[PDB]
Amino acid sequence: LHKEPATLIKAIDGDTVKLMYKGQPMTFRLLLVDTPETKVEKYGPEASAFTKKMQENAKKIEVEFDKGQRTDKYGRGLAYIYADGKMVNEALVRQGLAKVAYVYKGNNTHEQLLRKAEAQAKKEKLNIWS
Repeated sequence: LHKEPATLIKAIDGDTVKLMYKGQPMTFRLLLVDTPETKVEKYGPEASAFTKKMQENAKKIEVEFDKGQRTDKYGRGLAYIYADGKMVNEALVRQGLAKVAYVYKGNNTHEQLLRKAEAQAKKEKLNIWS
């Protein structure tokens, strides 16, 4: 898997963000995470603000596709997003603002990493695990 540059256009929700990738606007859905929905579930606005702040304040945004299918049925890209080297998917789970989702079409390179982060957020009874 390799990282590619992208530019933030607009954060839409805790699990979805619009990015300029290879010159064209595109909607990305964060791989392996399930965040409370804003469109409004409990912690939804917290998750949304977290994702937004983390990406708006970064110097560099990179996208990393996994080895499985790259887009869902709605046309959104399926990827791990990094903000200044830190993976947003992982930060959300670690902070207890998302649960790890079921592996989708072979996209599970970081499932264990995220699983570990979630167990810890759980032990700490953070946010969602409150």
